[PDB]
Amino acid sequence: CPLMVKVLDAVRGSPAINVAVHVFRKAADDTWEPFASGKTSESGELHGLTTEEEFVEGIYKVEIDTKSYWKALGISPFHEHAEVVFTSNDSGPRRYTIAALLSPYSYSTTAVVTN
Amino acid sequence: CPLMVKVLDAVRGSPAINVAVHVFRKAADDTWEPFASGKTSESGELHGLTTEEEFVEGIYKVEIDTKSYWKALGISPFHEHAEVVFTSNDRRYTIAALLSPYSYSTTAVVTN
Amino acid sequence: CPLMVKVLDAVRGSPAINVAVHVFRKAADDTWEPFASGKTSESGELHGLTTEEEFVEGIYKVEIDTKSYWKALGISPFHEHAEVVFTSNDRRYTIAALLSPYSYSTTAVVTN
Amino acid sequence: CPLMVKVLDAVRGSPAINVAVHVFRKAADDTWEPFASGKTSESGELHGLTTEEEFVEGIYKVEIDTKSYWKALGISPFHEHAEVVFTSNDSGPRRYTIAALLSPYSYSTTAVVTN
Ligand SMILES: Cc1ccc(C(=O)c2cc(O)c(O)c([N+](=O)[O-])c2)cc1
Ligand SMILES: Cc1ccc(C(=O)c2cc(O)c(O)c([N+](=O)[O-])c2)cc1
Repeated sequence: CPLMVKVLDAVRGSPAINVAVHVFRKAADDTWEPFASGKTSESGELHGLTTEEEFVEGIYKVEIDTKSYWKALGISPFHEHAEVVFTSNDSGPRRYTIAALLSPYSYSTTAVVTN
Repeated sequence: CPLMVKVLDAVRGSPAINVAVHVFRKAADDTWEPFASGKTSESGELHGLTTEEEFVEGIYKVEIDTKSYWKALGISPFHEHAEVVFTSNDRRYTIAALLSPYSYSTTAVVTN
Repeated sequence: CPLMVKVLDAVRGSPAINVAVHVFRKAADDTWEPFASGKTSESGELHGLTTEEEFVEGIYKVEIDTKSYWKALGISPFHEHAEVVFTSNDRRYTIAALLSPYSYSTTAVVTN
Repeated sequence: CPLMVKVLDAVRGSPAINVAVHVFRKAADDTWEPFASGKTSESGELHGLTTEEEFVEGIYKVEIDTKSYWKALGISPFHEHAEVVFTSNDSGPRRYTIAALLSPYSYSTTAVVTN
């Protein structure tokens, strides 16, 4: 799989488990169409979202349902979600890890792109 | 102004100057309607986007054009932009973003 | 003042108020000598730690007492403190720290 | 191993490879004594620093030589290093991952503590 999503919890110091993740691809009509989704595992990781065959160059959106996660922990959050929007680029083989570190009023995201 | 946006550059250790910022508000038909826009100043700050009267309850999206920023510095970054989406239930909101080519962070400082 | 420290709370979305900050400078014998200290204000900012004349070239450590901050809020955090160690080769330095119980970030904004 | 260190590069979007990492334990004389060290792998990870037998409750410092890393990339950095100082706590089994995300003028660190 060319795309992994990993979510961590900065309040509890733990993987963020059972977080819903939705991936969209930008369509020619310039709207976001759903592509793949899942929930993070006990390790905070979400594997198997797509395939090398399916994950062609394009503009993608990864939406992480952070609000439902904090609501389940009883902590008032600021953001409705975390979005990561990026253009994929075939240039040799590549794997993308989208990692997000969550706090109730802050999040960070980084992309680790490896061969 | 109840909303201010501050953008910093974690590569240069400087304010991120002249960054385009667009604010949208979700309408009754669930579409994103344009609300306000501007550019960050020499201090990295964008003041005066809206007023207390205009900034009613609702769901807002702040879109920071980080890609154009990095490309102007010769860097091809990962993200198309940095988004912040939030509900206002009411206060002053500062939306701060810290930028690197393959990472960004955003935090909200909400004071009264 | 050439050095200002700003501390924010990523759980509450607020400035981190009354946080203790200690600054050290490395001496010729490679020991850390105390240089200045203070507490963050209601804005999360600590101004006036030093002066242009006192803040000479050298290696500095800013130690932010994040543990006492979280414990006062009922949280047992991971880190004993947040450190920033840097060389001044000269300018205004803003050292900003964003705090969560098991994570912190720090950035330097260096302007002229 | 109860302690892992992982370092990522936010400029290149990659693991931070060959970064030196030094671990110290606070001694009774209240000075930092070296305990373990190594360099990050191609995955940005440093495994095998210590053992469950050796890693007793105490105050630890993890020092990451970020300055040498940025100097090797030709990018002027702000920090001399990144330090993570923490007290370990036996409370059921525990593994600590200390993760650091590096930029030339900024770094973040988080602890992922799992069973
Ligand atoms: C934005 C951000 C900053 C730090 C982390 C972070 O702590 C982390 C931890 C891991 O175990 C790990 O494998 C990765 N990774 O490979 O992306 C990141 C995660 C996200
Ligand atoms: C996500 C993140 C992390 C760190 C910063 C940050 O470093 C920062 C720096 C400032 O000078 C400053 O005035 C503020 N602020 O007002 O909140 C934040 C900004 C954003």
